[PDB]
Amino acid sequence: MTFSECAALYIKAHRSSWKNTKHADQWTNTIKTYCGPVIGPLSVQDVDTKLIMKVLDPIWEQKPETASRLRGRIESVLDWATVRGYREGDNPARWRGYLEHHHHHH
Repeated sequence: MTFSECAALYIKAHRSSWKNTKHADQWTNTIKTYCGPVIGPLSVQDVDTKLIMKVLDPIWEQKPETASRLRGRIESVLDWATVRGYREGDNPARWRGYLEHHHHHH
């Protein structure tokens, strides 16, 4: 199972909740484009924090908003994948405190 496959499975398992509308497309398209050439054909179980940070860091420069939004999508997919049994454990995109020291929030 690759990340691209598992992501699509998350989407399918929520298709009923997502119409027919292009929201499901937007999920697929964004992931296929941003995460595709990197962790797409990689196993959803072998997805590591290093791999995710490699993708997001460049994105902060151009589209910090998109990086923030994409991170949330990755969390939701990997969480689902863990429940479904495609990786187990916890998520590398969880983050115990990102943007910490500099901003974070509270």
